[PDB]
Amino acid sequence: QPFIVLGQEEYGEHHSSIMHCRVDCSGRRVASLDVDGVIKVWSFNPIMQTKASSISKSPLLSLEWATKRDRLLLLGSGVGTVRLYDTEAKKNLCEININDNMPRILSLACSPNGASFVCSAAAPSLMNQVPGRLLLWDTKTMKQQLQFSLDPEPIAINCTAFNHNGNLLVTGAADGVIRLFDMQQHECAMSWRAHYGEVYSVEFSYDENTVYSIGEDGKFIQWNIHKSGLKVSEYSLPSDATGPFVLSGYSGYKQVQVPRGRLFAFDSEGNYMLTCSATGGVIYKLGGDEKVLESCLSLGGHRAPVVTVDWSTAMDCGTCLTASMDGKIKLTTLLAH
Ligand SMILES: CN1C(=O)[C@H](c2c(-c3ccc(Cl)cc3)[nH]c3c2c(=O)[nH]c(=O)n3C)c2ccccc21
Repeated sequence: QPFIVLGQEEYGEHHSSIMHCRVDCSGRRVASLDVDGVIKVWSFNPIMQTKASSISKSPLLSLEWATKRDRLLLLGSGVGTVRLYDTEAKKNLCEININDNMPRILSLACSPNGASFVCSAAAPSLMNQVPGRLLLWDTKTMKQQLQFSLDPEPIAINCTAFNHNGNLLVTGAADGVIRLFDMQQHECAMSWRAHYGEVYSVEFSYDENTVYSIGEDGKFIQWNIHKSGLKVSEYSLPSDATGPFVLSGYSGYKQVQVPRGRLFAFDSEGNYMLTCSATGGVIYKLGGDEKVLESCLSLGGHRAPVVTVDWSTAMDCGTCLTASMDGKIKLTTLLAH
């Protein structure tokens, strides 16, 4: 018992499989998006209530909360647009086109200091092994500054994360390569082949000596950020951590979701890691070299596959989100004991 579970609640306002659910930077709000393009904004403390609900005419692929104006949400389309939405005022502030050669805005990341964001923009799926770009923007003007070259070739980038100061950005791509960018020099500091297949999620460790990745080969790997492609540790997660996520129903009919949202999330200090499973969130203790890393807590509560997760700390309380293919989002409240 590294945690006491104080409760588990269900947010059930979505009627379709969940794509993304992220807690805002104040830790008091959720933005959630499903595969029908329904975006919902809601609070959960002390109870669940919906602040806003909109159906996007445009398909939506990505979503990211702003870091300093914490009421602002970025939404990335499948039609080569980034919209800026004010959740307090319930209206779009602007919508910007990139070029239409690459309509799929697969990832958004806001810099900690609030001055910039990055998005990835990818060509249409055929294999996701298609060209893509990585764009740097100015938040205040909502104008593109610059685009990072990708070696050896343009490639779809699935996942982005900044470090604590925002001087580093780590990315994972469809060609299985992680690229770490120096955001002051605006160059690739480091890159290495991380996975056989796509990279789905990436993150800096709390101490920022390592980065974590998870990819299509089912592996969770920790990399030495000081030496390119030197593994620190490596585990085969259960296959239901990385999908593909399937919901059948006897009919010959099934729904299939490939990873799109975050597949892992962490507690405030990066000692624990939440992952997906068929039946709910599964948490592992990080740090240590047990040959088989073992579950320390199973959050349970899902009757359909969990496809993305989040974890945030606020008022010294942990809140875990688990989202499944039936639309349901479980909110589990964790106290560090
Ligand atoms: C009304 N409005 C905003 O609040 C917003 C804005 C931002 C901002 C944009 C995106 C993200 Cl992810 C975070 C922050 N930063 C801003 C402003 C702003 O208006 N004025 C400023 O001085 N700063 C520093 C913005 C852009 C474009 C048109 C309207 C707005």
